[PDB]
Amino acid sequence: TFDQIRISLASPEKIRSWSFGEIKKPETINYRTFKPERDGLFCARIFGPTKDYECLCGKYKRMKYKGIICEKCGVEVTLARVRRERMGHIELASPVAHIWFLKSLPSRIAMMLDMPLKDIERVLYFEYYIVTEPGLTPLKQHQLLSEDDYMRAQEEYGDDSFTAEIGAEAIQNLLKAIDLEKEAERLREELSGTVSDMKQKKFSKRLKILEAFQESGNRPEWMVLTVVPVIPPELRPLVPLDGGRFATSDLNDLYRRVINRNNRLKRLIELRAPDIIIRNEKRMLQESVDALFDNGRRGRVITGANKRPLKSLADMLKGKQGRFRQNLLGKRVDYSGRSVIVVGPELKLHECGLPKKMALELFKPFIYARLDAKGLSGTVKQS
Amino acid sequence: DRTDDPVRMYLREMGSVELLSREGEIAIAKRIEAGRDTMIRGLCESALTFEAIMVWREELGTGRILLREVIDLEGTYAAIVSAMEGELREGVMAILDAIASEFEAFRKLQDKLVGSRLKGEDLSDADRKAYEGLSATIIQHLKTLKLNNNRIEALVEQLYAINKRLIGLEGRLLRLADSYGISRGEFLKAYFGSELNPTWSEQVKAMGVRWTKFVENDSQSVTDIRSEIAALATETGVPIDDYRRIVQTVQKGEREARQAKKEMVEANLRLVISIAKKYTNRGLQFLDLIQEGNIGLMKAVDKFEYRRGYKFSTYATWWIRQAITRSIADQARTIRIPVHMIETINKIVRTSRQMLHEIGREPTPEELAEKLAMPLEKVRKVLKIAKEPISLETPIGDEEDSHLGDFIEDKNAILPIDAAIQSNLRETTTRVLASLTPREERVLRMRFGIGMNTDHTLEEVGQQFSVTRERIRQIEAKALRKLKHPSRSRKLRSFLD
Amino acid sequence: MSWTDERVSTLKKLWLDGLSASQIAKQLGGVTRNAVIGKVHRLGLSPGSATVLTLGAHMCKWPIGDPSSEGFTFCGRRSSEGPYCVEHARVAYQPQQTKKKSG
Amino acid sequence: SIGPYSLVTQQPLGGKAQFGGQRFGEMEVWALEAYGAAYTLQEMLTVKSDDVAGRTKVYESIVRGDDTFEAGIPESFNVLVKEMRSLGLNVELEN
Amino acid sequence: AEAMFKSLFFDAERYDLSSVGRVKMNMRLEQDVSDEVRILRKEDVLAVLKVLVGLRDGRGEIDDIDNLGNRRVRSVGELLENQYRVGLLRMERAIKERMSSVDIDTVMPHDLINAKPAAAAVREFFGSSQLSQFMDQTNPLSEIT
Amino acid sequence: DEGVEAVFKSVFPIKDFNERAVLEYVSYEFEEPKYDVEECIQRDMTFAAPLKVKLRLIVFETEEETGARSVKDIKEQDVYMGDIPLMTDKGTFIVNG
Amino acid sequence: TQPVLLGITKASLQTKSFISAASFQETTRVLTEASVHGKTDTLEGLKENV
Ligand SMILES: [Zn+2]
Ligand SMILES: [Zn+2]
Repeated sequence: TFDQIRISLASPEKIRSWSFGEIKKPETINYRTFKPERDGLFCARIFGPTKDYECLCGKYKRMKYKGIICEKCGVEVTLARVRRERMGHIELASPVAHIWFLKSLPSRIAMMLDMPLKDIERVLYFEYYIVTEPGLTPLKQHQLLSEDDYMRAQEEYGDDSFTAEIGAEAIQNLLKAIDLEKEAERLREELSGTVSDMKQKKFSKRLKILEAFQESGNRPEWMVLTVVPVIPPELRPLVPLDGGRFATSDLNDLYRRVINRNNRLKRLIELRAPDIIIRNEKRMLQESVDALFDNGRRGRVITGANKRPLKSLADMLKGKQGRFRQNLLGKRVDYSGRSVIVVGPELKLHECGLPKKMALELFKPFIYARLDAKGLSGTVKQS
Repeated sequence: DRTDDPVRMYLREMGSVELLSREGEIAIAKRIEAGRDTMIRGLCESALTFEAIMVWREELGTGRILLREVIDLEGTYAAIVSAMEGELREGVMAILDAIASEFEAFRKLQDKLVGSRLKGEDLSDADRKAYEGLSATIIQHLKTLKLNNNRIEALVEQLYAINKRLIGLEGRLLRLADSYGISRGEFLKAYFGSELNPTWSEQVKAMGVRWTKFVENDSQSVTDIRSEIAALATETGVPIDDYRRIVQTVQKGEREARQAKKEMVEANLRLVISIAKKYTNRGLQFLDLIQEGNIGLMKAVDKFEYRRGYKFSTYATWWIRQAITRSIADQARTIRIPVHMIETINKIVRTSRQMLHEIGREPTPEELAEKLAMPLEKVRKVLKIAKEPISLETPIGDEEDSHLGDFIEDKNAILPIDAAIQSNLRETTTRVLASLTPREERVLRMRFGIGMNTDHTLEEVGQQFSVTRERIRQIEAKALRKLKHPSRSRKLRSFLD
Repeated sequence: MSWTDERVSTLKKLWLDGLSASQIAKQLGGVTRNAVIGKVHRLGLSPGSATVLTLGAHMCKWPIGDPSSEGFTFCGRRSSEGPYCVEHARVAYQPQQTKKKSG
Repeated sequence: SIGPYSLVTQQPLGGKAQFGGQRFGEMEVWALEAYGAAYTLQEMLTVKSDDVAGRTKVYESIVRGDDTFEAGIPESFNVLVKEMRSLGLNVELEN
Repeated sequence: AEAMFKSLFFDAERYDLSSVGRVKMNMRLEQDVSDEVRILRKEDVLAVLKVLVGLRDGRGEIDDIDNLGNRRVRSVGELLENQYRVGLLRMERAIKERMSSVDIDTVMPHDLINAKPAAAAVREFFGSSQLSQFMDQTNPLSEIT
Repeated sequence: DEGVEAVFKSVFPIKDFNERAVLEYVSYEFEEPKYDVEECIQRDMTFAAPLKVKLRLIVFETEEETGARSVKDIKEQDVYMGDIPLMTDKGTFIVNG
Repeated sequence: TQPVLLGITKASLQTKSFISAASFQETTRVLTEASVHGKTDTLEGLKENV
């Protein structure tokens, strides 16, 4: 049983604890033999075996033991149901900002530290440079020098006592350096004894978000996620249709693109490429990350083959496959039938006519039980 | 001013800062060559790279890595494959014979020099008069070697590791000294000027009268720090002898080379956009293709000399096309497809189209084997690849609803009617196993895992039973014959049908 | 060729200490190139006024001469906010920059 | 009565093509909530289409002759929990 | 910026206006120019602005969009022609991009032309399209309606 | 103004300024259908006619601002095109079975 | 303080149980708002038990 369902932010440690293995190669299956890959999205070593009580490579297919692990293959023998309850995590070379807490109607990140939403978008796009930890020199903190001349020509005040960062790392450092108790105490005194003309409309929301982040136990630095978990290989199936032509879900495209961009960024960081190419790679990776979650806030990502827009995780739960009417509330039901209706004057008020064809199919288990108890039949299969 | 376009921002950034240069590529190549020359001149030192690489040169005579591995042959041949590289062996042998004297010289003097540097005594010219000539001869011999890039890269990596250790020690010293309010310039210059003297930490206390409040901790740290650094320098290291300049010259050369390479790759950044535009709608986005082309261009800029093609674009276009084509066939396909497989598919498609256009109505797969000179089983297996699987969200109906995910059956799922039949069979098997004797029932349940999860072979059940191997089969046959009767196996017969 | 107990030992030793796999079969004798690979896979365990050194910030960097020659130096003049000098900035970059496209 | 189930949702397929099941719409659930019926709507949403583990238990009980069923948790809720866990949200059960 | 504004409205391929559009504009506003120019003429904008300024004060009648005179029917001919034109434009782009690699000198035709550069564009029209739907061949009356 | 000839006369010449080569259009011909309707309905084929257009590869532009090209006679080659589905007398547009 | 009135639409916007609000309203604003606050659903309403 379970009660008191609780939802909150997921830390990187919790995501690593949930995951079993890290995926590194965007290889779904082999073209010659259809089997899972070593580090692909469909991996037996990470998401359990494919067959029931049968490991790969034909070594422990006896199905007598379930605690053993194949040495040469590398996957344990377990039922196919375990492949649906196993998740994986993806490592990111650079931090990325969550799309929900950024492009939502109320700017959650903008509510913290009194930052406008227009300025946060510039830092994430690697357009401007934000300054932090200002010394006795000019260019006070939160200056946000726009032109590059201010980052190089205006930076002629010593290589120390002046720190400037750009990208998601800037937002991460700002969220990590921010304090909750001091800001809450400062907003509490300012709220009392104030004209309350326009400052209250923002001070109330800031105090609310601060008190929520305080008692809930979630640090403000969890907004910029570092590792992204992957859905198990059962909600994004790759079942082969009739005729040998497979049919996969649209969720594999987003994960494959994210893995490819992450590998490209990792190869760029090792090769020591220029800052112009490394910046564009980080931008593309962040775009892929925050488009894999919503796909509607930023520019639409459409596949080259199909002319319809891809359905991300957010769009999958809104109106089509969410809990509105598709799976949770309204669902298909067995032991039912449909047919046209007619009028019968001879029937009573509590009696309704039922065709023999529909009644014979709906009451099949009842007929089986009656034949078993009546004694006219023997084995269930025989019945 | 809002854009909401990553590729647009990338093109704006590359267009607002880059330009074009016809003769600029020549200047960039000359700067890269000068940087390589300065790095080579800075890396050829004594007691650090000569003795380090000499341990591998002493392994020569077996022809494993002494010749054709530590020194490039294309460079030595220009200064002058089975039939070639013959005289190069004798050349490297003569070079080793000439450098044997240089290796024997200073080998017994490096230890004396490092010991004199550690002790702190001022070294006179009595040994320097010969050390100068030895260094001149060894540098003259090393200059004519012209080693490959792998050996120099390993040497510079070892030097960078040593410099990282030294800079870590210096950072620890600075973090211990800045608590009092001491700067890095004067402290580093004093450490460099008074490194030989073992009591330099105590002799500086007289000058720094204000340091007396922390002199105790200063000594108790810096004495052990200098002892550790001296041990590290004397174990497998060369004395300093203004080693900071020798380690900074190679760093400056590498920085200049990297800056020139970055300038050259940024000047020709727009060249890849023209090539990437041709490859579109093949499974990869535009930004990914641009990034792959940039990777190819950066990989091609490393090797560019004054060959027949004096234009950098003529040599960069090949690498850009290779990078764009090699990556488009790996990620855009959605499934692991090798390069030879995709190239064979392309060749087969091209030949089939040509034959269908210039022969008849349609080329048959039978003649495609003889036309390409391949077996029928291979050409037949080439087809039916199942490329580009249909998305599960494609709307099957004309409208937006009724997607393809609904018109799909689950084969792995077991119907409840099948599971109900298994319970009946499991129960009827226990009732039928009631007329047989206990011994036959036990042996049958042991050989056949009816109530046991693990199966038992004949020998395994015989080791636990009295009958070792033979009569177990007789007992099983008797039990099977007892169950073959229609009266005892009447209800059990309906399961097989 | 043979596959005795000493054959696998020497093969593993020669694969571990380091040597070309093609010459491994020739040194053992009898065994071919394909056999040794299968064994290792089956068994497992598989002129200016500044040289190239005195070049400071905000100085010309246009090379003059040949780097592999005796005298190779740079201009080394007041050339801030640019790698090359003003006298060579117009000869290096594309003169008369006239380029435009759509966006 | 018993036909092929879905692939990812593990529910009975729809449409008269291959043994479809009459969809219990959202408005139909409000009708049972209007009445005092609480067990008819509880088993009609978990043991008939949602639960895969307890789906065969009710059939075995019916074929044996004893009317009884047990529902632990539907599969749609588990799929939704796995979906929400994929995002940054942490949906953990308590008690 | 000069080329952008010139190609936005004063371009032949970019800004296409059918002859029916020109005749409708001439009927609404007398211009005495039709069937010869397809791009937006510089004098038409001034006439449109003058007519709008006149209608603002009064002495004018608006044009309803639901009127049957302002609606035209696109049969299979025009749709298939537009699809074939898009396919031919794609084929022309492909041929222009491929003609630079192969040496034009000492060459011939039938080789620098894609086999199916536009056949897929015309095959997908009949296959997948909201207009082209299944035939209701249930009786002689449905075949004609 | 309608038909494939419309678009062909719209953009006939595929010219390139780098090499100065153009492709000219002269006319197109329609061939007989390979399969009839009575067999197209049974075989599940596509009722269409193969389209053939005649294009000349010779270009008037040449090097050094000269006049006629080196090849005075035009190529005048026939290139195969994708077939278009024909219309039955009833107007059915039978593309498949 | 005197009570405040609000429409039927916004009546479920600020409800206690986030599961009942995420069903009808947009799942984006309901989940992100309840995620930072960390609201715990008690499964009291009829929509949660269904
Ligand atoms: Zn195995
Ligand atoms: Zn110069």
